[PDB]
Amino acid sequence: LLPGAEPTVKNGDRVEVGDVLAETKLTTERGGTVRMGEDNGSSTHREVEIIVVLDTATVKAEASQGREHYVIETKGGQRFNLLAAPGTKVTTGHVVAELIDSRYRTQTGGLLKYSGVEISKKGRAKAKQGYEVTKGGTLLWIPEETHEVNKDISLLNVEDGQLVEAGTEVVKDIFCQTTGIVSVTQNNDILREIVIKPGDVHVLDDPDTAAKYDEGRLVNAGEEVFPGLTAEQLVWAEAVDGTDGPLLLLRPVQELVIPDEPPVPSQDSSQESSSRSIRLRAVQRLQFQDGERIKSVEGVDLLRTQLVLESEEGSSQLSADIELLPDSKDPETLRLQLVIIEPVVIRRDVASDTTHGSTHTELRVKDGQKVKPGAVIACTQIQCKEAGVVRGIQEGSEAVRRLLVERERDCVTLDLDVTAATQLQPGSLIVAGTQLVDGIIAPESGEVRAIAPGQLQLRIARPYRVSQGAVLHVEDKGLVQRGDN
Amino acid sequence: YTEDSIRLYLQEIGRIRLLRADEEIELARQIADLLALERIRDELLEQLDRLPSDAEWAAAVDSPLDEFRRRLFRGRRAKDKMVQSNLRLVVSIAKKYMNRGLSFQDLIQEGSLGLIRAAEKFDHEKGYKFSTYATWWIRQAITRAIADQSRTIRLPVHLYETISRIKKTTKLLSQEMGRKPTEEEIATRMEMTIEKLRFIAKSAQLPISLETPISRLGDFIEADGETPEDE
Amino acid sequence: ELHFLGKQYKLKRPKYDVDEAKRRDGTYSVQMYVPTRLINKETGEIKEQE
DNA sequence: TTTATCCTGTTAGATGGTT
DNA sequence: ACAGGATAAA
Repeated sequence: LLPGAEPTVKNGDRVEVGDVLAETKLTTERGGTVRMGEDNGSSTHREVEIIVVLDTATVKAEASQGREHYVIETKGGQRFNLLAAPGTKVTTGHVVAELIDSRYRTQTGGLLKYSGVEISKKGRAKAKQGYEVTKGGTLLWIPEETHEVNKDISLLNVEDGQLVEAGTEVVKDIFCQTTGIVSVTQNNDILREIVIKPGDVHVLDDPDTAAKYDEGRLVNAGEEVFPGLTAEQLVWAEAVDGTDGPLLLLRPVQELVIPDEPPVPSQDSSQESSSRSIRLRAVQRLQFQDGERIKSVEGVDLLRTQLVLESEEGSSQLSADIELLPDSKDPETLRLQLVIIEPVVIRRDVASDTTHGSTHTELRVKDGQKVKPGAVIACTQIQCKEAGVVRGIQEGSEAVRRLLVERERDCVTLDLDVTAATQLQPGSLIVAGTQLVDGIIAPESGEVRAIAPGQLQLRIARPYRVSQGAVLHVEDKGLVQRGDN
Repeated sequence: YTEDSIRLYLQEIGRIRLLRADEEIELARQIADLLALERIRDELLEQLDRLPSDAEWAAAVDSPLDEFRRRLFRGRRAKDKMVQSNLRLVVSIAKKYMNRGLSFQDLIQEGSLGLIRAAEKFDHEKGYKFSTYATWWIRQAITRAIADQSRTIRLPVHLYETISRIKKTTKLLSQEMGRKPTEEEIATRMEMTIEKLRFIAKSAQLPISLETPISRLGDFIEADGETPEDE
Repeated sequence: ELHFLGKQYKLKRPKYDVDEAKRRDGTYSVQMYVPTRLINKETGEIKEQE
């Protein structure tokens, strides 16, 4: 009997050929929806899968530069790029898709300011993954171009505070990309950091105005920066020391408004039988903290909108495969889907001396059915090759590993006189060649089954002598096959 | 307590932290100061026909003996650190020829000489990373060492270059004509006589060891001498 | 990236012959040619060849 | 005359092994 | 690896 197999009969049950002796029951651990594998040349499904589903979008696989990238078009017209490939298993929290956005992509580096925008404060390690926004607001972006080098002084071409145009070789083999004022950092005759910041420059005549702008300040559109000078649009006004002394710089501040909740339509799970629902939550993450002074020659992405796998509490350890479902109404239109597939493996039927009986596995469910946890999925029944009597199955605390079937050809009948053979009892052990009655000698050894008038039933048996001190590999009333020690 | 020697050298190397560019510039300035001081001393050696004493050398720089000696020390230590922290670069370059005639440890020690020369000729004013200039010298030292220490019957560098050009020409002709070129074709393309080509081919061979199984080769070679019969 | 489409390796017919190789003291062999494709990860130019 | 042999230098960046 | 230059040995 296979591990976990449970006999269906008791000792002494007279069974026929093909009848069930033992069974193995496979049950679903957690329940869900049944998924039957297609008949790939087999009429017996060797595996059945356990499954929630989400569909209310559109997906198209487009090839760019030889790479197959999946574009998720929402019903609102928004577009997402699928960062996770088909066949990949991802746990809760992992990013699945990225919003295809360019509005929040800067041209160069700079400084970042928050206005009412709020973020979640959970975890520093997620800094590389950004900061989840808890409330929308306004991002103020102050442009600048920073060339970070560790080169010697005598390679410098431009003066500290020189007003330059883009393209000038500020440092040998280094070319500015922004038209602005150059501010130079050096340490012990070593060029360390060069800064080019756009914005209008103007003369600082009154020390009091400079003292107001000592730390730099924001100035709105139309508000007079200083008498005779009104900012046409929101600008950052700061006092800088150029070649001739004080100057006022009006760097153009950009404004990026972020809504409180990402207005990208979520797609809802459609199956209630899953007590642990799985969904895609859209989140907004800012990759830099408030006031984070960023130094980058090329543009950076500030805000990322990411689809994230979310599941109910207690299902955090579940990992979901990612699949494409062809729509029933339109097979061409595919829809992204996440499944927490649980496998159940069905062994092929073997009737050839493995269990020495035919093992036949029957499913207890149908494709697409809804099953509760613990429900029986498959029953494997072992069918006996030869009729007889079932014995050797002991009771209590131990798994039935082997059973015995005594058949019709394991019993022989002999013609012996009852009258004087009264010395024998049903179940006696008869050594062959022993004089059972006067003039009557045992032809074959065996166990005494029955004593009929003029007849005797012997179940075939054979002894083995064992002397004192031997080592016993077996137990009383055990079960042994051919060749066992 | 490992028995491997290369692993021990790699451990000894890993006990040294890589330099930064500013550190490279500082060390390059101190190295240049040391080089100039050495040049001066060499001038004193030509004038004195003897090694100048530290007092005479300090006098040649109009420097107090203590200041001069400390400057000399700083320069020595600067060059030492510049070489020491780049030995990892030496190993990284030397690992790319570990099957050419020199053992890996020989490649490392020969590239160390190139690194020392590179650290002696690095110019901070050029405005380049030391890992770019040093690579040329390390590669040159290793290539020269292979050319001069890989064979028992050493061949000159021009012969290695000739063999390389012969291989390249042969491959080019095979690609152009779609077949293996003949000796005369190669000789004409190389503009050299066929006898010279055969001589190059014969001199390029590696010497076979006397203990090659045949039983060893050395037991099948007769000896030079006059046969007892011929005397 | 170099891809070796090794399922399509063709074989060139043997030069000389079995008897010619035997009498010439040469080798009886063929030449193996596999199709390959060099793919540039960005430009995307693929120079297919054998 | 004409090579055969030796010497010095090279500026993107690179920085601990295979069998 | 490759280019330039100095020289002596064939």
